[PDB]
Amino acid sequence: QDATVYVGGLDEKVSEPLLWELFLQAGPVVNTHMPKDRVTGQHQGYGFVEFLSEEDADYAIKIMNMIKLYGKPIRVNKANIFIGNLDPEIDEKLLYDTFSAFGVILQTPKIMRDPDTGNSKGYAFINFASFDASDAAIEAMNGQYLCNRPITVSYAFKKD
Amino acid sequence: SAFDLDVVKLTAQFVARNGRQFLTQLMQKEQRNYQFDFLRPQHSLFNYFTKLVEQYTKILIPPKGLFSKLKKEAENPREVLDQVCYRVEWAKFQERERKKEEEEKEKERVAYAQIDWHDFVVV
Amino acid sequence: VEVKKFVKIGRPGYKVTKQRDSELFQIDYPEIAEGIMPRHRFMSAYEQRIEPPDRRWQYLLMAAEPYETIAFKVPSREIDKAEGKFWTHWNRETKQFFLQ
Repeated sequence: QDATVYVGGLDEKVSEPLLWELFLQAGPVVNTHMPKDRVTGQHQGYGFVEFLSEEDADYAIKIMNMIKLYGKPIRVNKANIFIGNLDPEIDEKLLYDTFSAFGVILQTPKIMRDPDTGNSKGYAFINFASFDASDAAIEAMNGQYLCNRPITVSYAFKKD
Repeated sequence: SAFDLDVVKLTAQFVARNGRQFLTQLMQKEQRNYQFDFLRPQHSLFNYFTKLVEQYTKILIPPKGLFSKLKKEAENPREVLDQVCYRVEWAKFQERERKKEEEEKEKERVAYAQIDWHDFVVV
Repeated sequence: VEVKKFVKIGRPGYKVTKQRDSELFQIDYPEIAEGIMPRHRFMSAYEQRIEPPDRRWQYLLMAAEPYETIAFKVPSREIDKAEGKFWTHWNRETKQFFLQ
């Protein structure tokens, strides 16, 4: 897990030897793994590249971070408001700093991860201090231009 | 982080003995080729340096132990218990004020989510 | 549902005064005798009672419980912020509402 780098944000043009060919300049990528879905039978955008040394994986994570690969925000990492279609290049501290401009955050946010890879699932949950920050996130942040990924902010629970 | 904290404590001790706002022992040190990034207010350590300077100024008070001796806080446990009870009452009043502010914010959020947003009038 | 049905609507005439600042509108409202502050919100012109053509702008509307909502159209994309807790104020002593 230390020598392997988890890549997120892969489109349909990216393939299993294509990621190994793109990561060959960063370091000696020994193997590439792409988990296939059960309903569609294709990649879900997240994969893994197992290299030989941990320094090559660190250089690939520091070089290929927030890159625009196949029209997709590909990024390598070390393997009541709901935000969907978020970029995997952002972290919890980056999401807390991005959410601090609209309103005040009550605590540190959390992002959902896949049970197989564990880098990024695609959705996240963040809680605001009051309902005014949630309304400002649903008015402004729900549709704002993020890092090559259109996010969507919505209410997790609402009572009619 | 011990050397930076010691430098901040030395700057707070040297700046508290000044007779003016700008005529201090640290303003002339900035022009004497001494790098001090904690003097600018843009850094996060400046908020702690200001609190250290405030504590150094409060350590120079006449009831702080320079020319007088405290008798109520040092020789009366009942006065300390009354001060602790007053601090607990102030904390309870602050918690009640925060709960009232949260209730007012919830009432404003309930009133804003129930008003009609289709009756537009441009005058 | 209970607060929306019990809200009285007589629709009085509001008094708004705009001023181009550089670094802000002042709405004169009567005494409401309540703790509910008037709230401002920016919406689109796609939803209307009659749906007129060529509606592709935004409108910032301020609304209160005893008074009617006053709306101002903004042709620009983003020149200010329509947040309530950021750049708005409501003095209950003089009953003056300001938003910048």
